[PDB]
Amino acid sequence: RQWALEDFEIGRPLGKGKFGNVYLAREKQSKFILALKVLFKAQLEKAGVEHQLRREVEIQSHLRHPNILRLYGYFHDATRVYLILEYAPLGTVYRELQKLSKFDEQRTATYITELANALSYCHSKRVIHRDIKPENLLLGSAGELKIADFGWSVHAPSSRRTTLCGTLDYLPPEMIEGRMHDEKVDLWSLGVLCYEFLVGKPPFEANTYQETYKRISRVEFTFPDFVTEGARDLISRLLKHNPSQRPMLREVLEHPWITANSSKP
Amino acid sequence: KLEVVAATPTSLLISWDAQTYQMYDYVSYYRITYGETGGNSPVQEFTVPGYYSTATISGLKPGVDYTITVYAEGYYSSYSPISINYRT
Ligand SMILES: Nc1ncnc2c1ncn2[C@@H]1O[C@H](COP(=O)(O)OP(=O)(O)CP(=O)(O)O)[C@@H](O)[C@H]1O
Ligand SMILES: [Mg+2]
Repeated sequence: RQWALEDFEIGRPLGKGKFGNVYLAREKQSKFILALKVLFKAQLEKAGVEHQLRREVEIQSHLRHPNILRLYGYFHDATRVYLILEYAPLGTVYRELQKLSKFDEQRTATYITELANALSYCHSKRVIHRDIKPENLLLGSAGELKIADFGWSVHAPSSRRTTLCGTLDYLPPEMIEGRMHDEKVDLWSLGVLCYEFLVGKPPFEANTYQETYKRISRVEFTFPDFVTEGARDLISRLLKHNPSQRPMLREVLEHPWITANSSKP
Repeated sequence: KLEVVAATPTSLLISWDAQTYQMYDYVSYYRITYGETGGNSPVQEFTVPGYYSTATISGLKPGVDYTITVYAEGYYSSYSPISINYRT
């Protein structure tokens, strides 16, 4: 349907974004709580990012899965764009990791399972996220992971996939090396994530983006001794230089470390 | 503009990458239509999600003039059709 500001009661602010603010809000008809993200056109246009917003809306509106943040719809006015989003009451995984500094194996495995299901659902529609990282993960009321921020996502048949995008510590080697990419870039970024969850910092971290690029390109990283055998195996399978050697998400879901540590529904 | 990227005797790969939209006006889906230029059966149709920039039309009859038309359906708008004629 159509939407306008008049269809929502607005509550307190939930956070400060780069180009706006997110508010708690409630749809009058249904009385359904949700979040309403407000973006200022002036700030979007200044930063150059409207194309990312188009992409986010056009893709994410179509995605309906328990572990993907719903984008119910959008609308806009002379000054603002509004995104109507599912409310994630437990906040970002980024903030959870800041608090706890590292996650244990159960929490980690359970989140990797949720994220893999969601990316399975994306990849069947031939959609690739391309920006998996802790800031783009939110948490439902039962603590269940929700991937969001489809700004840098792409539908594979509709793109050439030769430009680099994403976030420094999470970028796959293929993009750094200038090659055509596919759904396997999500697989790489999943492995970086699993590592960062377990260790509390990403594997290719360095003082400049140059060193970080070199280190990714050469898959130069080591694990601390605390990381178990099974986690090490899973991550090492995800962080292969050669995209075609990375597992399918099915195989990630069936990995024995994942099986042994993931919580039951 | 609308373009035919590739054709077989029974199928066309079409592409509307060239078509541009108004700032902040986002596409929900495309209505894709095709039939035999002038001489009549019902023009056939289907829709794809707005994030598609190309699509395949299959099961066409060889040696036929088609007219292919695409309607970009915004969440808040309808863009006026772009179309193209092609002969299998
Ligand atoms: N759906 C939701 N439910 C609950 N809280 C949310 C939310 N979406 C965002 N938030 C909160 O609001 C903060 C700002 O979110 P926002 O998406 O505006 O961040 P941002 O602008 O930095 C990411 P982007 O660069 O993608 O616009 C988040 O860090 C989080 O605390
Ligand atoms: Mg975003």
